[PDB]
Amino acid sequence: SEKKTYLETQLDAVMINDQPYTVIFQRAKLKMQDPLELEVLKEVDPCIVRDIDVSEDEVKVVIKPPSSFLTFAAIRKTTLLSRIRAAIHLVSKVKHHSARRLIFIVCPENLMFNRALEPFFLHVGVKESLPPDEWDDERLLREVKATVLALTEGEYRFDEYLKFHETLKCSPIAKELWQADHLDAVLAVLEKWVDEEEAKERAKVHIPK
Ligand SMILES: [Cl-]
Ligand code: NA
Repeated sequence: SEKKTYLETQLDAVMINDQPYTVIFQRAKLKMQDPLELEVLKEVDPCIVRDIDVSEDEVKVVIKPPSSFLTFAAIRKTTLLSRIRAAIHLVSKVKHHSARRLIFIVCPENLMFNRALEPFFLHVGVKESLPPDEWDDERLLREVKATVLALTEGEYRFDEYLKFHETLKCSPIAKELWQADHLDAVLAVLEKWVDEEEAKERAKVHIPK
């Protein structure tokens, strides 16, 4: 019937709407003490508006990106070269922790893109308050690898790359990406890839010869 998505499962929350994005958490299940801890969510990024309602039993976040932002599946339709550049910007955005209590969960359902293929997150956690509510660099690294493979290689869904990559049809650069030790080595693998792919696209505007 209705399976919960990776986001839903990791947040233990319900996506009740996608127009506009709306996430519903049970207050009883949160580490949140003072609802004021969630005010930081008003200050994630100037493009995407987030309205927060802390009621006696639930916390509701309503997330409204600009109407001209592109979904993950829209970027998946662009050129390989373009998708790898997008993936580089993603890895560059999450490479570090926030100093302002914000914690990032990376998956295709949680991302939208601006006109310059800059990624933005929809839902963001708050340390010790709202899931994801703790750092876990390993979890973030795996999500990023799966999300980047889903965007670039794109021969499987995010969940399948995430969950199952040791059992599926691994490609050479993909293999390099899973292999990578940390986000910087993910970024190095991508950089050699975008160079390779840029040389290929350029060859298409010269006629040898
Ligand atoms: Cl050229
Ligand atoms: Na750590």
